[PDB]
Amino acid sequence: AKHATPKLDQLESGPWPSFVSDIKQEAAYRAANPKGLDYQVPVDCPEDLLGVLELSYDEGETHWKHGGIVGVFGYGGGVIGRYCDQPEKFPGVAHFHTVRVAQPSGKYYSADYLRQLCDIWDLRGSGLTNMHGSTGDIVLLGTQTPQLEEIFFELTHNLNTDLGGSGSNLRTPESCLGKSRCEFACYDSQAACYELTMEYQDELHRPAFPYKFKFKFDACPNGCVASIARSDFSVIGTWKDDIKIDAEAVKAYVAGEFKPNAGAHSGRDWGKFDIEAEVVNRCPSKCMKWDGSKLSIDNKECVRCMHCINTMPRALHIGDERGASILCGAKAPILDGAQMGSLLVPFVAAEEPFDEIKEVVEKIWDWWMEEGKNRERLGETMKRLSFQKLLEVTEIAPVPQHVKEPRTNPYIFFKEEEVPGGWDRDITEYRKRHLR
Amino acid sequence: AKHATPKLDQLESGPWPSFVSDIKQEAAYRAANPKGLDYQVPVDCPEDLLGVLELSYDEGETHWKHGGIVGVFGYGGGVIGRYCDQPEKFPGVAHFHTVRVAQPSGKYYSADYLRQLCDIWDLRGSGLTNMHGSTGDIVLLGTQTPQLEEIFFELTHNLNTDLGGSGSNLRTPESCLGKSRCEFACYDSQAACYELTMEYQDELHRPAFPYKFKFKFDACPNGCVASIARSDFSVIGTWKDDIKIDAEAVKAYVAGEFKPNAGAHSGRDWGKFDIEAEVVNRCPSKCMKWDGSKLSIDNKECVRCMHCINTMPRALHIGDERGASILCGAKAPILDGAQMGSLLVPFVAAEEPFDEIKEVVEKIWDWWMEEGKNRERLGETMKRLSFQKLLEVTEIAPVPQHVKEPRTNPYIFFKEEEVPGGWDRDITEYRKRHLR
Amino acid sequence: AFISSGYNPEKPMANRITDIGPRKFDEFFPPVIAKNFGSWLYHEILEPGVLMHVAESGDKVYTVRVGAARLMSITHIREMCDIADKYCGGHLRFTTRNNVEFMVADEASLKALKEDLASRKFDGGSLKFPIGGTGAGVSNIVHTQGWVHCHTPATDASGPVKAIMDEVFEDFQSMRLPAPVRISLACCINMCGAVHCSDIGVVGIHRKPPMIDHEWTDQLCEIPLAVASCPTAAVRPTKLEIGDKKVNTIAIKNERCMYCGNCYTMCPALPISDGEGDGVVIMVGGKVSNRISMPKFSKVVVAYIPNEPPRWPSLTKTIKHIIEVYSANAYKYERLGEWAERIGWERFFSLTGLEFSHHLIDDFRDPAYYTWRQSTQFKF
Amino acid sequence: AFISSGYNPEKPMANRITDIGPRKFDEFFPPVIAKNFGSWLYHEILEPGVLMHVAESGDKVYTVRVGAARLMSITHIREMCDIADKYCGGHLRFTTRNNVEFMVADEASLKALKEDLASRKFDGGSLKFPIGGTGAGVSNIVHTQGWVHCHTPATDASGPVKAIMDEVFEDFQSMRLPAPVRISLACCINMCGAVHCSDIGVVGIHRKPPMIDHEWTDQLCEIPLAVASCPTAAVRPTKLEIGDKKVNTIAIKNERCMYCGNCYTMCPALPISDGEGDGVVIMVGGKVSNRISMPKFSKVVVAYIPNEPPRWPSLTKTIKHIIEVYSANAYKYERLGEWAERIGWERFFSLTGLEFSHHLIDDFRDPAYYTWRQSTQFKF
Amino acid sequence: EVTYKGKSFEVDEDGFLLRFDDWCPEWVEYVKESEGISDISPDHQKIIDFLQDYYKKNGIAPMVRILSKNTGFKLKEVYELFPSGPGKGACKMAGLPKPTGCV
Amino acid sequence: EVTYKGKSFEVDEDGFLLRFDDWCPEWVEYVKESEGISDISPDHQKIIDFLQDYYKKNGIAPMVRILSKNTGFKLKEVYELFPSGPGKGACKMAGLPKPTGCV
Ligand code: SRM
Ligand code: SRM
Ligand SMILES: C[C@@]1(CC(=O)O)/C2=C/C3N/C(=C\C4=N[C@@H](C[C@H]5N=C(/C=C(\N2)[C@H]1CCC(=O)O)[C@@H](CC(=O)O)[C@@H]5CCC(=O)O)C(CCC(=O)O)=C4CC(=O)O)[C@@](C)(CC(=O)O)[C@@H]3CCC(=O)O
Ligand code: SF4
Ligand code: SF4
Ligand SMILES: O=S([O-])[O-]
Repeated sequence: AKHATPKLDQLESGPWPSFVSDIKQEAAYRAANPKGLDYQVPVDCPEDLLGVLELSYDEGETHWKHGGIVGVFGYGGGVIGRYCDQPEKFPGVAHFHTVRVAQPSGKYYSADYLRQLCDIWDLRGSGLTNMHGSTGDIVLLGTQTPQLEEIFFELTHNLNTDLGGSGSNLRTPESCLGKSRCEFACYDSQAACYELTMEYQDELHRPAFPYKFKFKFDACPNGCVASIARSDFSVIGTWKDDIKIDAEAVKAYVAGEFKPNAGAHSGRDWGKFDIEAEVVNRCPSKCMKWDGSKLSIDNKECVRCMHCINTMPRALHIGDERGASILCGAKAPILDGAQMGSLLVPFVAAEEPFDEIKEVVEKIWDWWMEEGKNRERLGETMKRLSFQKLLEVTEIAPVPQHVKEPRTNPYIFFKEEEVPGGWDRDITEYRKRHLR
Repeated sequence: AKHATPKLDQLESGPWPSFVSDIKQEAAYRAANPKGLDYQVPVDCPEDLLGVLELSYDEGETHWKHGGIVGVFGYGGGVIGRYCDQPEKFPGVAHFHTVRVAQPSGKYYSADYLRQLCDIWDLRGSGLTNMHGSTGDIVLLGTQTPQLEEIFFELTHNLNTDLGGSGSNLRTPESCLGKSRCEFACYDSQAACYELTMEYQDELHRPAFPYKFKFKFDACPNGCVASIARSDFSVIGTWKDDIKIDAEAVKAYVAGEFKPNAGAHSGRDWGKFDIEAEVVNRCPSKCMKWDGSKLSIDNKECVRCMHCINTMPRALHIGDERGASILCGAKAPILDGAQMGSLLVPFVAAEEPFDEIKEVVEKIWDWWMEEGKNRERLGETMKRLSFQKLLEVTEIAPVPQHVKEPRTNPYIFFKEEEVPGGWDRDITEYRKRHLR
Repeated sequence: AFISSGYNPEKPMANRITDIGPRKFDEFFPPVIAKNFGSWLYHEILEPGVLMHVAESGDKVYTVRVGAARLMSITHIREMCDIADKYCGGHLRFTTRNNVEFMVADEASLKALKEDLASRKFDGGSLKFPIGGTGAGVSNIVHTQGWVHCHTPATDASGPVKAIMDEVFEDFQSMRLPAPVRISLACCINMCGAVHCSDIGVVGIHRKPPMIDHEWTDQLCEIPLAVASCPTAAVRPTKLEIGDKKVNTIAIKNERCMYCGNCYTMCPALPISDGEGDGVVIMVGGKVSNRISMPKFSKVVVAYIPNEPPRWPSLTKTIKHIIEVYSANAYKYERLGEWAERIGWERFFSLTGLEFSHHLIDDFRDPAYYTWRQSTQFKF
Repeated sequence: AFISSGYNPEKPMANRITDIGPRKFDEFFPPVIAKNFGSWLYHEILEPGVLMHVAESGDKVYTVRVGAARLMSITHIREMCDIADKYCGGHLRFTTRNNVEFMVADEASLKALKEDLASRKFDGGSLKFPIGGTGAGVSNIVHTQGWVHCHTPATDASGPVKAIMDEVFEDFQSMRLPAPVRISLACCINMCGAVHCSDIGVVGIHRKPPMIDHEWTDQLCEIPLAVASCPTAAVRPTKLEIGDKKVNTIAIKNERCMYCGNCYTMCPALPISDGEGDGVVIMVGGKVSNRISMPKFSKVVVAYIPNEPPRWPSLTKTIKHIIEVYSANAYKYERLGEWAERIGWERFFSLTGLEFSHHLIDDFRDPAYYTWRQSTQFKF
Repeated sequence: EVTYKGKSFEVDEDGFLLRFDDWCPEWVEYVKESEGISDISPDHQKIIDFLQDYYKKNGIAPMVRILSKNTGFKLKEVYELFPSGPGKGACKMAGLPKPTGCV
Repeated sequence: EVTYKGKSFEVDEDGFLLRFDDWCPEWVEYVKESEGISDISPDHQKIIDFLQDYYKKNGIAPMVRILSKNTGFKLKEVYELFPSGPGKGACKMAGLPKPTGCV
């Protein structure tokens, strides 16, 4: 159907690319149908979406009914069903399911691959997408339940592409671009991501967990996929040895030949590069030295924050002894408060086929799958059962880096087998030396 | 009785004044009784104490029975009863009650006053004391219940001195030495302490609270009575205007004529005074400047930490617009974790008769006395009912300094009045635009 | 007119392909990328939206980053595919903030690519492929579904994001800030995305407890799940009489409810959305990088801004002002969170002029205490 | 040999004086103090234990600070009264750390006062009035009752304090540290005193759950109070049969008990002390001043050190070593807590050589999470 | 909403019963084909029975690990019986409330 | 332990009954003098009765504010009746367990 959209129309002005203008063009393309396609879902689907959106803007309230349970045989998740709460008013979106499609790690595509995908969605979908979902999935926005099995068939048989994850399972993993186009990459984050994605296909497609679980891979501490904030199991690249220093290169920075932070601050006049004020004095560890001609680093006190490297990428490089840290338990607020990943393993080998990493994941799942409460994120299980329990099930000995600071409270639990005499004591014996 | 004390005897050696040697001397003095006193409690009382202590050292366990409820008519607290768990083995300490005696704020005494006190304790006590208890009270260590009323009579009639507090009441308040002997004092902490002590005599002697409550007065942020850590109601002195800078005096520090921190670090060679490195660069606010000849301070950014003043007490002084901050809720771990005082009132007038301060105390008590749970410290009531509730009952508007940082979680409560339409909504109205 | 794809509904499990995952990550790499994989030496930001990476071989790759609405048509995807075929050998990339990157191996291709991209516009006048999102500026906004697809939002996503980007646009195309400023938005406290760890986060909030559909409580929901879904234990099972009929339902202690909406996520009979009640909060000071300081969570600084579709003027005005004062005050490389913490949150409030209300003081459990001020160190 | 004080037990409320409080604070001021009250300009630390204050009038007061065991006889008090009468016009003072201060108004009196004090000794050989406790050193130890008077301790106070002061004595008489080091001690987790906010804190701990005197539980205790006294909710009411007799008693979930001993404080039927189980923990890094950094809580760094009366060698050795490495590493004015935080707790552990055990990781409620490490920023 | 062999069933867009009480053995026969099932074996019935027992007793659907443990059917086996899974398949056919949350 | 008018009472060093059940009206008469009371008025009995009722019903002694509210006797009044206070005085005479904690 065609509706008036006076509010949405105002979002067609301004510089930023307009989703409204784009939705309108897709609506116009379908109406024209220059390919004579036999549209499997209402041709006016995108127009009806705009109709519902305008209504929501008018009333300031969503018009999608609560939840929805649709899917594809053999899988437990991958499709987010959704139904309009006024299906007669907007029949084009009475069924508006979203299909999550597995994407390549780092999202490098070919025009041909994308065209085939679009061809599939053109005929059986609304023509609208999300590139990409916050978890990394390709999102096909809006279709009807009868098309679900048809799309899956075409995806697997023609596109040779699977569905992504949803529900209480292993969601679609994602990584930073890593070694593909960055000098800071400590390990192949894309390969780790793809490898683990393939390794745990069963856990991803068939929910067997107490709740959702995510993997994210960052090739350095800069955190370009934000694994420390948005994955239950975060793998962040690092090095164990010294930062590489190119003496001539640093002089070139000092001389003003090389731009600070690769020119990231070219929009303003920050004055001339001051290595002492901009890097030496900004080092959190205060482990750097500049004697007027040479810059040195007390590596044993370096926390590998990346600042010096980010500032002088031509002069300073990551070490040669590379690997990664494993941090656990990041999650959004619900229920007990927001969490970021807490350091579990300071340094782990991070080379294909990444068995050391897999081993940790599996030891964690073995525990959490059985002990985690219903709808309890790993981070919350850690809070409830303790960081000590996580260390025990992963067979990792306690280390000072597991903590930002030791405990303040004296409510210390001891293992019975460690206290002389155990916990079984006789009061009548005690009562012999300490009368009531 | 006379016992063997081979373990305690080893604590008579070494430089530090020995409590054992002192207890022995008091034992010897009583045995000699050069004054022909008619000892109201066992002459060997102190020897028996040493006997019990040696036993405890042998077994590594206390030999005092649980609790004890003794006192003086008209009062609900002030005396800490205690009974030995082996009264027949150590009859001298079968009854070993402690009497808490109100001390002068800042603990300035006269030899005559102390003499009279000792005379009282000599005849009716063990001859042992604690100068002073952690709360500030004079402690008379060890006597028998029949002596309690006798001591009180002598204390009130002869010494003109009252008992201190104990139980779920207002404990003995204490202050730093303040104006008596310190150039940092922003207000008369001793007078505030004495004034409030007298104001609330009833609350101190007759427990009417859900739990204990303490007042402590520090005349500046250095916290010489540790009010921020050891009082539920902490009053810390401060100034509102600029720090006073004596230009010639600072030159004298720079010249090396005046000693840094009044010579607090004379035991080691720290080199020559470096005003830039030692004070300018140590300022937490980084609000100071040293141009090679003159030191300046951006007072609006000064957090009044006292560092510059502590370092150059001859050159830098507190402001002229003096008062104090009120912080609430400090307490030891039990039950919910240790707390320090949280800022409630940034600046309050602090001059006799201190009515502004009293007003806050009373608004707090009105609330906590009724809403506080049994055995719940104010700090815990704050955690349970919220800092917002404390602000409301004290009639203090929310201010950014009430917080070290705003909340991270979005679990925000709104007052129904603040929200259009209130909270009473009809589902059938909603159901009109959003079908099931 | 149904068109089968070869799928046999009669034999659903026949010819069923499963567990194939996505296409291998390196499958669509541009030749220069594949050849120089893991051998990069350094990079340069030639200008806003343009990067250059130099490999050990001496090979170079030029990247042109372009803004995008995230929610997009296959028509738009096809246009990008055309552009990719024309200048990039058919290759392209999407970033972790949903911007698009086009890469070339020479300067002449780079010049033609950029001029083309910069010229394209939608009929309505908006730029189709604005170049930028690099270095110390404001890149794309990580966002969610809003009223386009979700049942639990308290605001929209696409609308507000467009409204915000229009307002801070100049910062998408320039690098004039002390450090990059990340803006994220989520339609509800589920905070899908990155709002809780961004320099500036916008989150949809409710201000009224949920309504209770008593007739359907015990029918549509698993009551114990709803009870266990409340962070404040405001939800409890109860019995209510209705037309000579007693039913098992739910009771909510309004005074203990902070409208998180989690009980509705679990139970369809607990609708919570409200046009006038719903709004947005603004959180600032988060960061995910370990650069200089450790990562930080964003903090609530504005308790409530009403929804004002379709442009959300109050929201946008406020965001722009925050960026302005941060930019005028922070040190180079200093993230918004680091700046606010260094100067003290009380100075952040006075400089920004933002009102400090009772809402901003944490009152959630034991951790709340640690957000209060246990010191006399504070600025007037 | 009863001797009445005039108190009439038959008429208890007759002649009863109450609510008089202490003697007014300024009553016993030395003349120089009273005259110059609130008019001080500056002060100097002439040497360890000696101070000088200069008033606006030009008047001067000299202070001699002397160590004291806190637990003292009236004989010792009388001796100090003699000394006060001889040099100070009968005036003296006690500090907030239980040291004693003698004040004079001239240099000659000061010289005679010090020489006298420094010469006095107990028969056993210990110094009666050691001078010191000023500036950047180790002053008196704030402590508790221990086995001298309390029923809930897990260690002694007077003994360990004497043993510690003997070990760090040189630091009581000199000012060689980067900043003053405060040592406090408490016999149980009630932490009476200042252990939780000191540079170095020693606290007595238990390692076994309490025993239950079932015959007396319901007789001597208010069971609901005991239930409400457990921070971990390990305590619960129960019924137990005993010799054909069922009784109302208490049950403790051993696996949920962390031996805080609070239930014993409330219920005499829950004794907890144990000779071999009991020991001490060491906490470091606290501070109450607002100087430079905000006040800090001390943190547990040693989970358990056994009681070794009468000298507690392990305890003292460990304390001395901690002071040694702090002194050799911290910057001037840098408190122990500031130092440990600046270098990272992992570097504090490696430099001190202290073992890091599972006990040290906070596991108490929601706040525990915030003590863990949410960053890749760490030293190997 | 939906009719079968003279029986009327009130259902939602997803094909789930609005009321557990409205469930009958005939509902199973009507739904099966839509859930990739032709014949209801004893293993199917065992799973259905368990869900119903657990729900009647607990007011909640059992967790997957609980279904597997009590039923003896590993997850793989469960999917062989119910192609769409324990939620969309077994819960729907058993008449339990539709699974909620972020599915 | 202690005898009065021919009967015996088991008590502690503080003079508190070891067992609430061992209490009788005679215990009140025996203890009063030691607690600065010569005659047990109706106001005394009211306070004693309340403590006993509260204890039998709750298993705990009431908080001071609760004693005052239910009794109508302000703290000052309570101390006039029981010189040593509601704890050492009224609780002892009422037969409740000895007050514990840091008293
Ligand atoms: C449920 C729903 N979400 Fe979603 N969600 C997407 C991604 C996120 C992320 C970021 C990330 O994965 O990188 C977070 C924060 C990190 C975290 O995992 O906690 C996130 C949060 C949640 C929560 C809170 C979880 C918790 O507190 O522990 C829930 C509630 C719950 O689990 O019950 C929740 N989410 N989410 C992203 C996925 C797209 C993809 O596959 O790549 C979104 C589609 C947002 C986007 O537009 O990018 C997304 C949205 C949703 C809701 C579905 C939206 C739709 O209509 O399709 C959903 C499923 C709400 C619901 O159905 O109840
Ligand atoms: C009970 C007992 N305390 Fe005591 N206590 C003294 C002083 C302190 C202070 C420091 C101060 O007042 O400056 C604290 C910490 C700050 C605070 O108030 O929390 C302290 C703690 C406690 C607690 C924990 C309270 C909580 O966690 O909220 C209790 C347990 C409870 O309340 O049930 C407790 N204390 N205390 C000091 C007073 C002397 C004076 O009047 O000046 C001590 C005598 C220590 C000293 O030697 O200086 C002292 C000791 C005690 C125990 C009595 C000791 C005795 O035998 O006389 C007592 C009463 C334990 C008990 O009877 O159950
Ligand atoms: C394309 C990206 C990767 C991908 O797609 O796989 C990408 C590329 C590059 N990153 C690089 C530098 C570093 N990155 C950030 C970190 C942030 N970067 C991510 C995003 C991305 N980075 C994607 C692009 C997103 C977009 O469209 O704009 C974030 C994830 C997020 O926001 O949600 C994330 C965390 C943000 C946070 O801390 O809160 C960081 C620390 C910043 C600081 O603290 O000061 C610097 C250090 C610095 O700037 O000097 C370069 C220089 C690495 C290289 O080639 O040598 C690349 C070029 C950078 C550029 O263009 O200016
Ligand atoms: S996380 Fe590090 S390695 Fe990965 S793209 Fe970002 S800067 Fe490069
Ligand atoms: S708190 Fe301040 S004013 Fe009081 S004695 Fe200490 S340093 Fe002086
Ligand atoms: O005496 S303690 O309770 O402060």
